[PDB]
Amino acid sequence: DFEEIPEEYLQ
Amino acid sequence: IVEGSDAEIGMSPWQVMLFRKSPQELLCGASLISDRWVLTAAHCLLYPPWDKNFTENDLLVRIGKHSRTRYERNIEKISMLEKIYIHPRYNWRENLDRDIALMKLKKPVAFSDYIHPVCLPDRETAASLLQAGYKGRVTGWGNLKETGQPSVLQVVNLPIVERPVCKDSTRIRITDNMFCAGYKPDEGKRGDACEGDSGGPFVMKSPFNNRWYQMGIVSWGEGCDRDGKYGFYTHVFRLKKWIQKVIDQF
Amino acid sequence: EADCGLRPLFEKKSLEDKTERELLESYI
Ligand SMILES: *[C@@H]1O[C@H](CO)[C@@H](O)[C@H](O)[C@H]1NC(C)=O
Ligand code: NA
Ligand code: NA
Repeated sequence: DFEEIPEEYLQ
Repeated sequence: IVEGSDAEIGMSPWQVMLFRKSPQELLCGASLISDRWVLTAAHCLLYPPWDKNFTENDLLVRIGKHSRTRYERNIEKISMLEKIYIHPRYNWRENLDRDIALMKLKKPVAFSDYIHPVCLPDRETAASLLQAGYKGRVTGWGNLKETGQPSVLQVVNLPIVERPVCKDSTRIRITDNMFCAGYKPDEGKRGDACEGDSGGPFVMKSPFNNRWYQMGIVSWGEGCDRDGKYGFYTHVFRLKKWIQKVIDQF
Repeated sequence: EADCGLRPLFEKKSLEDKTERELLESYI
């Protein structure tokens, strides 16, 4: 149930 | 955390969430000890019995958080890991002896009202405060009961327990690198860490200098908040020479 | 860190949290 985090941190 | 309460804003500004990238989920607690170093339990990163062996690129750390699941825009900061260091004598085979690890961040985190490091104890603070009956504080986003999950960070204060009582509560071999905490059945009050709280801090506020020190790391237990059982914590001071060696060398 | 363990919203403002006194009372 986690809110998506900004994509910049997953790059 | 079982039988705890919601944390106040900024109450535990050294709290860190270890977060898996894919799938996106909470892995563990952790703590901030400087602008570039995070302390956690080794079993949060390496536990071969469960096929757990994370690499740096598998993980993120989220610092400054209060809400468990929300992305706390303008408050939390998310950091990538440069390197993991697991204690070389961490005993994952038997009893989680020396359950400690460090994570170096790729870039320093900016401190704020919500992000601030905890102190690590010196010998004298440890000797003075690690006494049966003295209470510390455990924080985490783990389960609210053994067998759900909290909206925000949870906090519980728990007393350190006499070593013979710790030993007599379990069949697992206890070592000097561990201490246990929790209320006894006859004390009435309750509380414990639980699954998901692993790696988070057990802190004490020194009455000498009014600073918070991390004395323990949530390590292991048998169930959560069971009568006659106690939570076990890595004895941070006993492993501090290794912490300092790592930070000094890397 | 020189400033470790002093929380911006508590110790740095001389504000106490709701349960820290429970810890102090245990340090006998
Ligand atoms: C954990 O994984 C690394 C590979 O990144 C490997 O070198 C190491 O031996 C593994 N440890 C164990 C105990 O399996
Ligand atoms: Na025993
Ligand atoms: Na118990």
